[PDB]
Order: sequence, then structure tokens, then C-alpha cells
Amino acid sequence: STTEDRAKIFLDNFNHEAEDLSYQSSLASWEYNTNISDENVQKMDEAGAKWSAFYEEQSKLAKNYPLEEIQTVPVKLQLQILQQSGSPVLSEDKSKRLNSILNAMSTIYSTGKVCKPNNPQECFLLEPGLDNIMGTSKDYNERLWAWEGWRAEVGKQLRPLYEEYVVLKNEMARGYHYEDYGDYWRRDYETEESSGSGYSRDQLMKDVDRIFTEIKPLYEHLHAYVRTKLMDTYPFHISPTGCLPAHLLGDMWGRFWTNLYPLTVPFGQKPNIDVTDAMVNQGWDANRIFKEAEKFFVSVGLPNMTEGFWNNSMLTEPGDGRKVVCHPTAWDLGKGDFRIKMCTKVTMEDFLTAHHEMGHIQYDMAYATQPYLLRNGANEGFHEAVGEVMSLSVATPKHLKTMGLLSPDFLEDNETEINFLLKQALNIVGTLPFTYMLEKWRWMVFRGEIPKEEWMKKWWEMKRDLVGVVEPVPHDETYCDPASLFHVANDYSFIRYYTRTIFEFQFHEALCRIAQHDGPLHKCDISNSTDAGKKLHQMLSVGKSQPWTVTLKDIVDSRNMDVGPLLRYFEPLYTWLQEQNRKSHVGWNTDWSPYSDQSIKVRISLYEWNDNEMYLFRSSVAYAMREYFSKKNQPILFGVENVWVSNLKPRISFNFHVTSPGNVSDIIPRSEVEGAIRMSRSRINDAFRLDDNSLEFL
Amino acid sequence: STTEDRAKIFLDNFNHEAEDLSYQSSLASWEYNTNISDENVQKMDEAGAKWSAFYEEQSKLAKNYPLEEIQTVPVKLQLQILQQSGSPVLSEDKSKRLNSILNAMSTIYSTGKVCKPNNPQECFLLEPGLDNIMGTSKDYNERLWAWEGWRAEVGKQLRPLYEEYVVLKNEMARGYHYEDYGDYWRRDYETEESSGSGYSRDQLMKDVDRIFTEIKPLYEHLHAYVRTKLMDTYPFHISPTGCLPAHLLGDMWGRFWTNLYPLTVPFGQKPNIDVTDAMVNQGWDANRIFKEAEKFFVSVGLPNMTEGFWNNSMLTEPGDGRKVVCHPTAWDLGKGDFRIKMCTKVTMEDFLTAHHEMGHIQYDMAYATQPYLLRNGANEGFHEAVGEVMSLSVATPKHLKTMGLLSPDFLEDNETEINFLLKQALNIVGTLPFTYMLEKWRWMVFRGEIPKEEWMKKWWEMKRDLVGVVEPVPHDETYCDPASLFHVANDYSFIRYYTRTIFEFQFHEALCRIAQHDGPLHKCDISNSTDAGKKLHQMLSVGKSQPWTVTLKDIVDSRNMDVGPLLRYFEPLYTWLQEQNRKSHVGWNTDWSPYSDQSIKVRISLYEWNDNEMYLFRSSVAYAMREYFSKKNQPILFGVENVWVSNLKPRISFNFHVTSPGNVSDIIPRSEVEGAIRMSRSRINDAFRLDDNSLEFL
Amino acid sequence: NLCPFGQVFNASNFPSVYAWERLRIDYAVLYNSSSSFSTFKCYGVSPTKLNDLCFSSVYADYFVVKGDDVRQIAPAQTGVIADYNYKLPDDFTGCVLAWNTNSVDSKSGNNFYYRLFRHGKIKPYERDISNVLYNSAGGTCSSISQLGCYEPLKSYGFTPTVGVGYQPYRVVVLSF
Amino acid sequence: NLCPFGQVFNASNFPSVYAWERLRIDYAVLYNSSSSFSTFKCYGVSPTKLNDLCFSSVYADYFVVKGDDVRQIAPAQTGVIADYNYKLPDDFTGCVLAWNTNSVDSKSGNNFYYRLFRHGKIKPYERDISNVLYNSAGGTCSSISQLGCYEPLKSYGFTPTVGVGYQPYRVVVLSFE
Ligand SMILES: *[C@@H]1O[C@H](CO)[C@@H](O[C@@H]2O[C@H](CO)[C@@H](O)[C@H](O)[C@H]2NC(C)=O)[C@H](O)[C@H]1NC(C)=O
Ligand SMILES: *[C@@H]1O[C@H](CO)[C@@H](O[C@@H]2O[C@H](CO)[C@@H](O)[C@H](O)[C@H]2NC(C)=O)[C@H](O)[C@H]1NC(C)=O
Ligand SMILES: *[C@@H]1O[C@H](CO)[C@@H](O[C@@H]2O[C@H](CO)[C@@H](O)[C@H](O)[C@H]2NC(C)=O)[C@H](O)[C@H]1NC(C)=O
Ligand SMILES: *[C@@H]1O[C@H](CO)[C@@H](O[C@@H]2O[C@H](CO)[C@@H](O)[C@H](O)[C@H]2NC(C)=O)[C@H](O)[C@H]1NC(C)=O
Ligand SMILES: *[C@@H]1O[C@H](CO)[C@@H](O[C@@H]2O[C@H](CO)[C@@H](O)[C@H](O)[C@H]2NC(C)=O)[C@H](O)[C@H]1NC(C)=O
Ligand SMILES: *[C@@H]1O[C@H](CO)[C@@H](O[C@@H]2O[C@H](CO)[C@@H](O)[C@H](O)[C@H]2NC(C)=O)[C@H](O)[C@H]1NC(C)=O
Ligand SMILES: *[C@@H]1O[C@H](CO)[C@@H](O)[C@H](O)[C@H]1NC(C)=O
Ligand SMILES: *[C@@H]1O[C@H](CO)[C@@H](O)[C@H](O)[C@H]1NC(C)=O
Ligand SMILES: *[C@@H]1O[C@H](CO)[C@@H](O)[C@H](O)[C@H]1NC(C)=O
Ligand SMILES: *[C@@H]1O[C@H](CO)[C@@H](O)[C@H](O)[C@H]1NC(C)=O
Repeated sequence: STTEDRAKIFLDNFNHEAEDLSYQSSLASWEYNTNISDENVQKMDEAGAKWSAFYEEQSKLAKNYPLEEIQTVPVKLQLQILQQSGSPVLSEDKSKRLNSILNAMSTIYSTGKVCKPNNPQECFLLEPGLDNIMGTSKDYNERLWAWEGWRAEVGKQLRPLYEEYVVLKNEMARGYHYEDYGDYWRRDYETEESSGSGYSRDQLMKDVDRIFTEIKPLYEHLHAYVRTKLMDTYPFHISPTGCLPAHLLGDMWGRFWTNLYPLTVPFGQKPNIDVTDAMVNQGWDANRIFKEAEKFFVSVGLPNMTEGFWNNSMLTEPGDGRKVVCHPTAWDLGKGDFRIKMCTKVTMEDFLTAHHEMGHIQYDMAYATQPYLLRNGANEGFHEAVGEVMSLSVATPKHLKTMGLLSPDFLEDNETEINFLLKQALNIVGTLPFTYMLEKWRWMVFRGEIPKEEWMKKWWEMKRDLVGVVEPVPHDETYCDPASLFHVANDYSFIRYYTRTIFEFQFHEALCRIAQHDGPLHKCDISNSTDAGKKLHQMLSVGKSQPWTVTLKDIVDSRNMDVGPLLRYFEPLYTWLQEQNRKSHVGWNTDWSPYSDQSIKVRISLYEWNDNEMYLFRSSVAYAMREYFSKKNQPILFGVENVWVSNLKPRISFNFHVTSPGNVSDIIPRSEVEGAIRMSRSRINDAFRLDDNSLEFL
Repeated sequence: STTEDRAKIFLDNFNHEAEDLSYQSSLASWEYNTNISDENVQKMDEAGAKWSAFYEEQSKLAKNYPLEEIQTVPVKLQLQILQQSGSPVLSEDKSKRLNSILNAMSTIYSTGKVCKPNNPQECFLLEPGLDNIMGTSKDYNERLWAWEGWRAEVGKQLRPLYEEYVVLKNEMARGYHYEDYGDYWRRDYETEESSGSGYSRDQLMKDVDRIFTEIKPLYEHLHAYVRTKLMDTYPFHISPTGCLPAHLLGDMWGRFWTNLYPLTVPFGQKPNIDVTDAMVNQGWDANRIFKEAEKFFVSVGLPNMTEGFWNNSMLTEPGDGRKVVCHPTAWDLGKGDFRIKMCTKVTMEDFLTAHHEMGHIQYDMAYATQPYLLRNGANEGFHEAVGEVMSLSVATPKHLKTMGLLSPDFLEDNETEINFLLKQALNIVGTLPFTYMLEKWRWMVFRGEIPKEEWMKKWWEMKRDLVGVVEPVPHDETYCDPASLFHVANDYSFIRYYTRTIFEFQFHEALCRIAQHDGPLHKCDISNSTDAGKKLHQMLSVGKSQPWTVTLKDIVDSRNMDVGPLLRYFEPLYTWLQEQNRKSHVGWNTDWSPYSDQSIKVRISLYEWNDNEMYLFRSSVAYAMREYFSKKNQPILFGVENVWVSNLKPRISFNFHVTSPGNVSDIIPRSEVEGAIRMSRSRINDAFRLDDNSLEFL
Repeated sequence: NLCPFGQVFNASNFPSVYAWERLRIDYAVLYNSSSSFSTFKCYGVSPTKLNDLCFSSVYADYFVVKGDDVRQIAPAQTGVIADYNYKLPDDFTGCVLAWNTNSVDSKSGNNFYYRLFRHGKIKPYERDISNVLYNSAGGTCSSISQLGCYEPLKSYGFTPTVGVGYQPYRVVVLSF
Repeated sequence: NLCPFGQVFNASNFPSVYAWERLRIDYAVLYNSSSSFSTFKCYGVSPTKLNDLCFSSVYADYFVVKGDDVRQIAPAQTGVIADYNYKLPDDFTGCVLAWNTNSVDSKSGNNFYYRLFRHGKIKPYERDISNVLYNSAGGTCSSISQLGCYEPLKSYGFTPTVGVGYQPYRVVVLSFE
């Protein structure tokens, strides 16, 4: 009869035949990932293309029932998932260009190489190469070389590809009845219940702005404490009141500060919790670790595994010759089949990762009764938030004491708690401003608020202002430093980690309140608590079938993102950092840079100015430095690339400084550059047809 | 009692002890090469190092017997390799520096990478990379990219190393009472018989110049014919009068022209003589090739194998998992043990290599009765000449027809003789001017005739004058193009290849005369001739025990190198190239270059010239090129490296031309460059404090 | 003479839920032992013994179920098998027997289908064999590449290692 | 009846050429050879008629030869073993027997020596044992690191796979009086 009496039959036709093709697609993906070889990638493709071609064939068929005349919730949500995640309305050559741009960006990121200046034949990759250098080395010059060689030999390649990618993605997202690609990423966290009281796509930006402003004091105190401890190491290189250099943060991008823990540890005589020796000494394997994780998940109230999980999911490295990818992922193959693929070892971090992946599986097992379009998290944050919060309780040094992993003679003093809280904050609190700033930069790039000629200037301005991180080398518009991250070059949303952290700590406080915990929040274990399991599984069972605000209200008794759970978790650490940063400066100024004290201010007083004047000025400066060092019998081949221009105002003034060739950390002193300019004064200004009044060299 | 009555007892102590240490050193080297793996490379540093340290140990125990008092030849010559091939007299730091320089040059050569401005992740080494590109590709731009990419990303690294290498080697050779390192390399080809009638070290330089002028009429007609055939392919890129470009010669350095055979073949309808399909059809394996090769040497009178040759020497790829190196070498391990290490296939050139490599073995077996000091060739040129002349008689289509490899109805007309003779000349005649000047360049570098500021000016001046090869891109002193060859970077003498070619056909003409050959010299086979091998075995029987002049006199009835037999070998080809080069121009002029007729002559009229205005001029030109193309809405980032300066006279004038960034073959037209200087004239002369009269810009 | 019941319980190649063919049709082996059977739930004649009881209409039948639809074989409830494929009467007398088949019905070559769509409510104990293409509005479609017409017989897609609920179950229904 | 020609051909553990010893002690074994003899050059007595010819006293010596010195064991001849290790008389009766031992004397542990240097000429049929270091001028050394002093007993250095001419050869004589 009516369209509602045809849409349900259409959706009943869709799910019962999409489930099969999704099952063979997932089976092909599993049989590839566990069996990396030839004649394995040549079976995902035709199965994946079959599933995709069916998926847009249904998407074209889906636009026959408008959403206005249907009123029941689940079919309306299924049709809302349909008709918008279909074939992109674009030209064929434009779509081919977009696919080529994405593939080229992924290939450049995956295969980019950085070579040493003294040895051009010793080149390093990123994943087995420069990552070890940024994670382990404490040398200022080596870290600066690794930070500068990357995103100059990689980001400069990615800059025009990223510009074309931004243009094409904005064109694609404008065809989906959205305004921007950042708005298209914000199609998640978009609900509607009654009378327009739903979560808007513009509400997410205001909420994350409020959350970032609410974490400002804790992050400021953590930044001040890290800066104070980063002055014992690296002396005469970090200002006590300025921002931290970008290459001394523990990672190539400053995302996670967790590699700065050995440098900034308090009470180093107290050992941290590490039960690796105590777990290899009792004869533990992958099966025992996963059985203990299953016993933990049973004790809270979640059910067992489906018994096909044990007999099909590979847990350790296979004995025979079979290449695998050793990235820990939880696989929901569909049709009641759940698997975990990881290369685990007998280690504490693998013991926590097993709990994380089994929490992901328990998230996947709960909504198996839902239709296929609703078999996801309520947003893109709840899934990883549940996975992270199920591993937070088992890291407490009381759950380990019950299992016998920790000896009962170990002391739980108030210094080990501070060490654990600081390690968590370096893991968790130190990545929230970076994530927020990067997503804000991407949103304002997609909105058109940041012009193409001001990408890098705005990027480093927000890095200084929001993250409190200063660059060590000035970067003009040739560079593309956002594209040097994996999630930006591979077209991935990044605010899901921010929402993951917020929702994870909200869930942690809610489940600890239900489980009748009395002490501090960081020493809370929800094991042997069936009351927390029921209210957990009530959230777990519904996926996209409900708005995420309603699902969140049923567990934490709030419809909004609240960071109050996060601040209560780090309250002893906050009140210890407030006492530690008593004689220091809490905050930063956006004026200091490692090249600030050796830069010469140049003011322009008019002939006609363009980008070619910069090249002529830098070449004249390089010639002046060559002439200065030739009189001292030091033949040094200064170039245009050895002159860096910073604070470039394109009408009035700019700053510049000179660096030695082959050593990016060797800044020429300001007195020597001024002497070179004074000796070669005629050749500097006679090329521009101006006198000393126009360029007075402050 | 006295000298010559105790010297031989010392010499007898060396002969019966060094052969034991050399056999252990050779066994360690043999077991390494057939078993490339770990825990085998240090055997040369443990067993061969004992022999290595023993050699200079006896040198200090030498020099106690004067060479003037002894008169008998077999002990005077044995004391001449001794007392000079000992420890190099140098300081401890300088000897350590020399070994680090030689190790750095071999590492840079074997690990260098060259790749494009576009997709700079796709790159190639040299041996499996650009050698395939420079040997097979017919693209002008792809060949130029590999030629210009080499010598600049690799050869520029070797330029500071080679400058220190020359000074250290000259100091080491001056301690051996030689005038330089070039005279130390000429310590071979040096005999003495009576009244100073021996071959002087300076006599070699006079003779190689005499030979080179005699091959000039043959090489010029070969150069003119190749140039004519290199105008069908590559049109509008090769002048009919000027020299050939350096990147269109069949390989990276233009050493062998044999890869130009498909382009320059005459009578392409006539197929070449190939028996690769004939041997595999008759069921030939690795053992059959060497057994038939052994039967050739028995037919001329040379003895059989030593029966340890078959049981020990590897003749094919090993079935078990043993990594080997597939370079065909003949091993004389000492103590009556001879082996060949090569990976054979059922292919025609592996059939000729079996005759060539076993020719070294038959060379080594003959002088086994000689003492260990004289167990070599009579010079460095006879050792590789014996192997080549044995393989020369088996490539004729008469030795193959007797063995049944070639069918009896094969058409052996005069057209196919030209195809065989020309393919020889592109490997034999074409490599002689390249071999001559590269040693001539290296000799004048060591003699100090070429200053350090004219290493590249003189290298390409003699390349045009003596070889008739012009560079496609101008090279200043920052390049080191001689060091881009294997024999120059790895410290190997290169004159052993020039004189080898002269000794090939000198032996070939003498042996064919004894073997009663009647027809042309190129269709001669010495098989089934015991008289030819009887006079052959006399020359093989003596090694360094006789002067090479009287050893040469006993076989070819001449005491001097003669290229007359070489010209008689190519006489049917030489009388045919003159008919082809009738309407063409035989010779070349050293003025035309691929970058000629596009550069602009600049005359300097004085402010002070100290090689820093070159950077200022090339930057002002690059700024003018940027400004010219910006007004045409073509933003191109011209740099200093995009401006090439040629014909640099440091006092009066130079020539410059501009190439596009990212394309070394894209030379900007002279009309566009001249128009760029015209509208940017005010900012190109005022930077040097001069008017338009000083730089005329002709 | 013994009642013929063992010709199909120890046999293979059962049909699907749309090809259930009935037989006319000792009783001790059904309840004694037989612990490999997945469920023994019994509406009607109850799990009491069948020792020399007088009964008529002893017709029984078997068909292959996905596994989550075994609970749909009961009177007075909704479900796709009850509404389209196999319906039981409200006053049902008889019993059902079911068991798991992990690697019995799960080879590479197998074809099991169910009627996902048909016109109107179905009534207990009648057969729907025709492969007439279903139309959303009514009548017929006679084509596949248009709106309103869907293929009725969708596959179970039995692959090994799918877990409980999608693993094939061989259920036998008894009527008394 | 009985002729003790055994214990010198089938026996093992042969000594070096400077460590030869006598046995003091059947011509059919020379023809019906158990091992393939490499050389049969005989001077004086004819090696075709031996059974009919009588004897007074026969001696046998056995040692190890590098292989190129097998030609060197002959009456009235020069050479390094003839000059320093083992000299034969000019008026020599009987002859020598030799055979290759490719894989019998060429294990890892086998130490053989010959006297390369010795003061003066050696008279036929005597022995030299002492390892006094040879001096070029003469006398004694008492020092190895000095001019004109060399170690006399140089090793053969037998390794398998050396080819014919350096293979271990067992040489047995049968000279009588
Ligand atoms: C991993 O993949 C390879 C092929 O990429 C599988 O090898 C095939 O195995 C099937 C068994 O059903 C054979 O029929 C094919 O002939 C095999 N192909 C090749 C090229 O060997 C291999 O079995 C896979 N590994 C596992 C554990 O299943
Ligand atoms: C949850 O409770 C159970 C039972 O109350 C605990 O299991 C006991 O653990 C102790 C210590 O390891 C053992 O000695 C007992 O044998 C276990 N069983 C029983 C029946 O007492 C379990 O350890 C608790 N888990 C946590 C995390 O506290
Ligand atoms: C490159 O430059 C850096 C920085 O100038 C050099 O590192 C040291 O820097 C400190 C001060 O920053 C100086 O006091 C030291 O003398 C510098 N050298 C050393 C060895 O500590 C660095 O040496 C330069 N060279 C290289 C190859 O990195
Ligand atoms: C190739 O080299 C390997 C080691 O580099 C050889 O392996 C050794 O063989 C000897 C033979 O007796 C053994 O005693 C060693 O214990 C082995 N070492 C190892 C590490 O395996 C191997 O034999 C060589 N190949 C050949 C054919 O000789
Ligand atoms: C060298 O001479 C020998 C003997 O004359 C040749 O061997 C014979 O050659 C003839 C004709 O080619 C064949 O028909 C015979 O079958 C060969 N073998 C015999 C008789 O045993 C040999 O071919 C000659 N080689 C060359 C290169 O001329
Ligand atoms: C780089 O420059 C070369 C040379 O200018 C280009 O190759 C061709 O050159 C001929 C004349 O030399 C022109 O007529 C053609 O138009 C050029 N292009 C082609 C495609 O044939 C070359 O294309 C340039 N670009 C690259 C990427 O190599
Ligand atoms: C879960 O599995 C364990 C081990 O097989 C078992 O003891 C326990 O009873 C199971 N729990 C449930 C609810 O099935
Ligand atoms: C731990 O408690 C003691 C006792 O009050 C106190 O002196 C100490 O400062 C505390 N340490 C930290 C890190 O809070
Ligand atoms: C070389 O070896 C072959 C093959 O055994 C043999 O026929 C020939 O007589 C040998 N020649 C010599 C000179 O030993
Ligand atoms: C080969 O000989 C024929 C006949 O004498 C002649 O016409 C032809 O030019 C010759 N070719 C060559 C390349 O000498």
C-alpha cells in the first residue's frame, strides 16, 4: 500500500542478502590478513567489488522512499544510513583523480625515506626508521635532523596533493547536501529526537571548544612540569617561559608524550608495575591470557565467547611459514562469527591489549540482534571508549594482586600512584590539545576560513597558542606538516580519539559509582560486580538504533560531553603538579622560538613586491655569508635553502636567520650575519635598487 | 757464506713456506665465495690475514742482500717483487686514512642511488638498476636522466675523497722510490736485460701514444658510421659533424659500444650466429660445455685437467641452499690445485666464457713449476690476453659447424662476416680510445700536470679530442666523472685492458700462421694444430721468470707491441666502413655540444673575481627566469642548479644556459633567456656595481 | 511390525524449509539416551513415554533451519518461518526433535533456501513450492532490475565456523 | 716357504721421510699387487726374474713422500730429499715401490715434515733427528727472530684435494745385499 508498507519489505530484502556478501567480504579480508602472500589479495578485490557494487546498487534503489512520511524509528534510521553513504555525485575523471591522489598520498607516506646529511646512502624509513629515533634518542641534533628531514622530503611532496585533495573532497561533500568536508565528517554525532532538540553538527565544535577550555589548567600544569624536567636534559635549549620545541616531545609529531616518561619520571627509585617476569615465570601463554580476560569479562556479567572464537581466531604467531600483519584488531566477521587477530607475546602490554580487543569483541557481540545497518557504535567514539575503559580496571595493582601477578609484599605508597597518574596523563592528557588543534585546523581548512596561502602560518600559530609547542625551523607554504601524520595523509577522522577519551572517563566514573567503589577513581576495579555489568550491557546492546545522547543518558545520567570525570581521575596528580609548579611559570608565550634570538628584523619600505623578491634576497644573503666566510679562509657553500624567513608579513617586514649547510641545528650567530651584511652592504641593496633607508636592517 | 750463497737459502725458506700459507688463504677465499653466509667472512681475516701479515714480515727480513752483487736471473727477479711489495712506508694515521678513503669510495659506488624529480621514492642502485636503463633504453630523456643523475648524486660524493686519495697514493709511491703513483702502476711493463736495453717505465707512455695514433683511422670510420646510424634513432639530437653525446653509447660510461649493435646493425635480414637453442635441443648441460671446452685444448697439445678440477670446482648453480656469486673467475689455489667458480647456463656466451676462463687455468697449470714469486703472467696484459685468444678461435662458424652446433646449410656469405666483424669492433675497437685516455687522464693527475682546479676541464677536453664524445651537461669542479667508473673508485689499474687488446691479435696472428691458416684472419681456428700449441705452451711455461719482451719475441718474433695484426683482423670491416662513409664526414670537431647554440656568451670587464660572483650571477639569472615566466602566468621555481655554466675562462668570459627545473633535458630556448635578461637588465648589473658595458651579453 | 522411523533419522540430504516432504511413519530411542540432540522441548503429547499408546495421524517431517528460527517452531507467535515458511496450528499436538550439524550440512556444495517474501498470511500444514517472483504492491513483476519486485527464496549461506544460531540445525517435527 | 714381506705394505702409521726406520725382514706380491703401485722403475736386478735368484740379506724402509719427489728417489741423483733427507748409494740394487693414499693420510690431524736445510751433504743410509735451528753462517742459533736462521723441518701441509703431485705417497724399498 503506502511507502511504509514497501520500505520495510525493501529493508527486509536488503539485510538478509547484504549479510551474506558482507560475510564473504570479511572472510576474504581475514584469509588475506592471516595469509599475506600471492593469490590472497586477488580474492578480496572481486569479493569487495561485488559487495560494494551491490551496496551502491541498493543505494541507487534506496532513493524511492522519503523520510518524511515514515515515522517508526528503526527503518527511518536505516534509510538515513542509506541514501547518503552511497556513490559520490562527481565526474568520472574527478573521482579517478581523487582515488589517484589518495593512493599517491598513502604511497608517499608509506615509502618516504629520509637520508643523513653526512651520509647520503644511510636513509631511514618512518615505521622501522625515524620512529625509533624520535622515541629513543636524547640527542638534540639527531632529533632535529629526524624532525626536519621528515615533512621536508615528504610533506613538500604532499602539499599540492593535499590541496587538490581538499578541493576534490569539498566538491564531493557539497554534492551530499552538506556544506564542507569537515561537516561531512560531522555527520556522526548528529541526532534528532523531538522539536529540534537533537545534536547538531555545529554543536560538536562548540562542545569540543568548551571541553578544551575546561582542560586548560591541568594541561598547562602538565606542560609546565614537563618543561621544567626538560631543562635538566637539553640545557641552554628550552626557555623556562617559552613553548616546548616540536622535536623534543617523544614522537615525530608530538602526539603522545608517553616516551618522555623516563626523562620526566618522579621518584625514580620506585619501580613501576611490570609483571612481565612474574608472568613468564608462571608459564603463561596466549591461551591463558585470553582465558583470564574471558574470566574477567564473565565476572562483571558479560557472557562467554561463541566457541568459534577459540577455534578460528589466531592468537599467537603461527609456527609455519605464513606472513601476517601484527596489528592487534578485533574482527566482527558477521553472521555470529567473532575473531581477534594479533601477534601477542607474554608481556603486560599485550595482556592489556588482549583485554582491549576482547572488550571490542564484547561490544560487537552485543548488537548482533540489530539489523546490519545499525551494527555499529552509537557514534565513532563509544566503540574505542569501551575498548579503552575495559582495560583501565585491569591495570590497577589490586586486580593483579588477586590474580597472583603481583606479590602481596609490594607497597602501594602515594608515590607509585603519582607515577602511574603521570604516565597516564602523558598518554592521555598530553594528546587532547594536539587532537583538538589538528581537528580544528582541518575543519577551518575545509570551511575555507584558512586560505591556501596561510595554511602553515595558521597551523603553527594554533600549535603555539593551543598546544604550547613551537617549531624549531620556520616553515613557509611549501611545507605541509599536517600531512606528515598518518591520519591526515590517509583521510581519517581524528576527533574520535578526543570523544573516546571523554566518553571513556565518563564511563569509568559511572561504572565505578555503580560498582560501589569508595577510594580514588584511579584505583577502581569493576571486577566481580554484576550491577555494573547490567548497565554496561544495556548500553552495549543498542548500537545506532538509538541516538547517542539517549544511550549516554542511560549510563552516566547526562546527555552532554562532560570532562568532570577526567578531572576527578587526575585530581591527585593535579594537586601534586600545582605544588611542583610553585617556583616555576605555568603557561607559555607565543613569541619565543629556537631561532628567535638569532633572527634579524628586516623592514621593507618599497620595487614591486612578489615571491621572487624573497628568492633574490635569500640568494643575496647567501652570497654575503659566502663572502664573509671567504675572508676568514673558511670556504662554506651557503645556499638559498640555508636562509630561513620567518614572521613574513607580506607588506611591511619579515625576519631571517642563516643556518650552516649540512647541519640544520647550526644557526650562524647574529653578530656574524650582521657583520656579513655590513661588509656586503652595497650588493644587498643595489640589486633591489634601494638605499639603506628602505632596508635599514633593525 | 757470502751474498748469493745465503740469499737463495732465505729464498728457499720463503718458497716452501709461503705456498702453505697462500693455500690456506686461497682455500678460505674459495670456501667463502661458494658459501656466501655469516661466520665465513672472517676466515680471510683469520687465515688469510696470517698470510697477509707474513708477506711484509719477510720484506723486513729482505733487503739484507744487495741486488747488484747477485747476477743469476731466477733469484734476482724473485728478490725484486720482494723488497718493494712490503708494508707501505707511511705514518700510522695516514695509512689508516688511506684505508678508510678506499673503503668509503667502494661503499659509495656500490650503494649509490639515483632517481627522478618526480616520484622520488622509485630509485635504482647501479648494477641491477641504471645499467639496465643505460643498456636497453632508446629514450633520449630517460638516458640523460640516468647519466646526469649518476656522477652528481654519486660522483659528487667521490670528488672530496678522490682529491685526498691522490695525495696519499702519491706519498706512498714516493716512499717506494717512484716519482708518483702513475709510475708505481707502471712498475709492471718494466724489464732489464743488458746495457739498459730494457723496457723503461716511461717507454710505456710513448708506445701507447704510438698505438693510439695508428688505430685513429680505424676508429674514426667506426665513429662516423655509428654517428650516421645514430641519426635514424634520436633525430634532431646528434650533429652530423660534431661529437657523439655521452649518454647514447650503450652504457653509463661509454666503455663498450656493444649495446649499440641493434641500432647500428648492417644487413638486419641476415640473422646472427646463435647456438643457444641448438645446445638445449641436443641435451647439453654444465658438464658437457666444459668437457667440449677441454677437448679443444687437448687438440692443440695442451694437457688434460688435473682431475681435482672436476671433483671440486663448481660448474653450475648449487642445488642446496648455498648463496654464491655468479662472476666467472678461474681460481689458482696453489699446490697443484686449480678450480673454476662460475654459474653456467645453456647459452652461447657461457660456452665462450668456459673457453676464456679455462684459458686462465691452462695458463696457471703451465708455470706451476716456477717458484711462487714468478707464478703470474709475464705482465698484467698477457694473463687476460691468453683467455681471449682461445675464445676467439671457437666463435668462428667453422669450429661450431664441426661440433654440430651449427647446421651445415648455414649461409656463410660476406654479409654475415661484416655483422660479426662490426659486433667485435663495437667491443674491441670502440673500447680502445676510452681505455687510453682514462689512463692518460689518471697519469697526468698523478704527475701533477693537471691541477686540482682543472680535473673536470681536462677530462672533457680529452674526451672530445681523443674519443670524440661530448658531454650533454656541463660539469664544473664539483663533479668527479672519472670516479664514477668501477676501476677508478676501487683503485684498479686500467692500462691492463688497453694492452690486452694489442696482445690478443698479436698472439692470434702468430698462432694462425703456425696453424697454416689461408683465408682471412677473422675466420681462423687453431684447433687440431699441435704445432700452434707447442709454441703456445712455451710462452705459457714461463711466467715472471723471463722479461716479457723476450717472451713476446719467442712467439710473435717481435719485441714491441704491434697493432698491425689488429688492423689486419678488421681489414674487411675497414675497407667496408670507408665505402659507407663516402657521403658522410669522417672525424669530429670539439666545439659542438648538446647545450651549444642555446647558451649566451657573457664577457666580464671587471668587482674583484673570487668565485663568489658565480653564485650571484647564477642567482640573478634564476631570478630573471622566475620573473620572466611569472608575467606569462607560468610559475616555475628556477634555482641556481638550473643555470649551467660552460667554457669558463676565469679572466675574460664564460657561457651559460638555463634548463627547466625537474627536467635536465628541457633547455630553455635562447630567445626566451635573452628576453628575460633584457627586461631584468637593471637588477642584473647593479648587483655587481657595473653597467651594461661591463657584461656585454653577446 | 516396527514403525518406519529410521529411514531418515540416520540418513542425509534433508530439504530446506520450503521443500518439506511428509512421510506416513522404535519410540524408545528418541527419549532414552540421544543426548547429542540440541533440544527436547515438546508441546502436546508431553515428554511422557509412548508405551503402547493408541494414536492416529503419526505423520512426521524434517527440514533444515538456520538455528535462531528453531524457537519460531511453536504455536501462537510471530516469525519469518511461521509467517512464510512453516506454520504450526495453535492447538498443536505432536512433538519436535532437533540437533546440531557442525560439519554435516556445511560442505562447499550445499543449497538451502527460505521463502522470505510471499503474499499474505500462511496457514498451518500446506506447501508453497512455486518460485513466482514476489511483488511489493501486487500481481507480478517478471523482471529483476526495477522497484517493487524481489526474489523470494533467499539463501541461508551455510559456511562452516559461523557460531551457534547460524550453524545448520536438522529439526524433525512429529504430529499426533 | 716363508718370506716376511708383510708388516710394511698393509701396515699403517707411516713416518715422515726424515723418520724412516728399517724392518730387517715372496716376489709374487710385487706382481699380484694388493694396492695399485704407481711406479716400478728398477735398475740393476731385473724385475722379471726374481724367484730363481737367491739372496743373502734384504732390508726394507718406508716413509712418506710429497709426490714430486718420487722421481727423485734414484741412485746418483740430486734433489732436496736426496741432498738433506734420504740419499741412495750409486751402486744400488733392488728398487722402490710407491702408491697414492688419497683419503688415508689426508685427515685433519696428520703432521709430516721434511728436512729443508742441513749443514753439508748427507752420505747414503744414515739418520738425522735433532731439531737444531739451521744457521746460514753456521753454528747454532738459540733465537728464531734473527737474521740467517730458519726452521729446518718444514711441513708437507697435506690437505685433501690438492691434485696429483702433492698427494701423500707411501714409498717402500726392498734393497738387499
Ligand atoms: C594461503 O594462501 C595460499 C594461496 O595464496 C594457499 O595455497 C592454496 O591452498 C589451496 C588449498 O585449498 C590449494 O587448492 C591451492 O592450490 C593453493 N595455492 C597455492 C598457490 O599454493 C594456502 O593454503 C593458504 N594458507 C592456508 C593456511 O590456508
Ligand atoms: C572474584 O570472586 C571470586 C570468588 O569470590 C574469586 O575467586 C577466588 O580467588 C581466590 C584468589 O585468587 C582463590 O583462592 C579462590 O580459589 C577463588 N575461588 C573462590 C570460589 O573463592 C576471584 O579471585 C575474584 N576476582 C577478583 C578480581 O577479585
Ligand atoms: C651541528 O650543530 C650542532 C649545534 O651547533 C652541534 O652540536 C653541539 O652544539 C653545542 C651547542 O648547541 C656546541 O657547544 C657543541 O660544540 C656542538 N658539537 C658537539 C659535538 O657537541 C653539532 O656538533 C654540529 N655538527 C653535527 C655533525 O651535528
Ligand atoms: C657453509 O658454511 C656453513 C657455516 O658458515 C657450514 O656449516 C658448518 O659446517 C661444519 C662442517 O663440519 C660444521 O662443523 C659447523 O658446525 C657448521 N656451522 C654451522 C653454523 O652450521 C656449512 O657446512 C658450509 N657448507 C658446506 C657445503 O660446507
Ligand atoms: C679434429 O680432428 C678429429 C679427428 O680427425 C675430428 O674428429 C672427427 O671429425 C670427423 C669430421 O668432423 C667426424 O665425422 C668424426 O665423428 C670425429 N670423431 C672421431 C673420428 O672420433 C674433429 O672433429 C676435429 N675437430 C676440429 C675442430 O676440426
Ligand atoms: C623533458 O624535456 C624533454 C625535452 O624537451 C621532453 O621530451 C620531448 O622533447 C621533444 C624535443 O626534444 C619535444 O618535441 C617533445 O614535445 C617532448 N615531450 C615528449 C612527451 O615527447 C620531455 O617531454 C620533458 N618532460 C619529461 C617529463 O621528460
Ligand atoms: C563460560 O565458560 C566457562 C568455561 O567453559 C564455564 O565454566 C561457565 O559456566 C560459562 N558461563 C556461561 C554463562 O556460559
Ligand atoms: C605522601 O604522603 C606523605 C605523608 O603525608 C607526604 O609527606 C608526601 O609528600 C606524599 N607524597 C606525595 C607524592 O604526595
Ligand atoms: C685426456 O683425457 C682423455 C679422457 O680420459 C683421454 O682419452 C686422453 O688420452 C687424455 N690425454 C692425455 C694426454 O692424458
Ligand atoms: C658481397 O659480395 C657481393 C658479390 O661480390 C657484393 O655485391 C657485395 O657488395 C658484397 N658485400 C659486402 C658487404 O662486401
